[PDB]
Parts: sequence; C-alpha cells; structure tokens
Amino acid sequence: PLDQPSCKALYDFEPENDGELGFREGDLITLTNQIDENWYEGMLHGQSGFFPLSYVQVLVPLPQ
Repeated sequence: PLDQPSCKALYDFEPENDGELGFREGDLITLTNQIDENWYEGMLHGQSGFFPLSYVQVLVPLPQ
C-alpha cells in the first residue's frame, strides 16, 4: 500500500472558483497540505486546489 497522504470524497464538490478542487463522490484525492481546521489542499487527475475537510474522509493522513 502507498503511504502518500490521501482521502476519499464523501460527496460531489463543485468548485466556486479556480482555487478550489472539484471532485465526485468516491474519488481518491491526493492530500498535499492542511490549510486550517476546515480546509485541505490536494490533487486529483493532476489538478490542484483547496476543498473542505467535511467533504472527505482521510485514508492516509498528512504528517501532523
């Protein structure tokens, strides 16, 4: 198994601007940073952006 930080989308998320990363329920998202208590940065299909913690479930956590 990979030790790359990652999470799985619980719900579809449509971005409100180009800073946000869109995704569909069930997508495996690469985690790259945690901005704050409520927001992550990550990657999907090579694209990068921010999205809410509340829309995802962590698989492999970022270092704390």
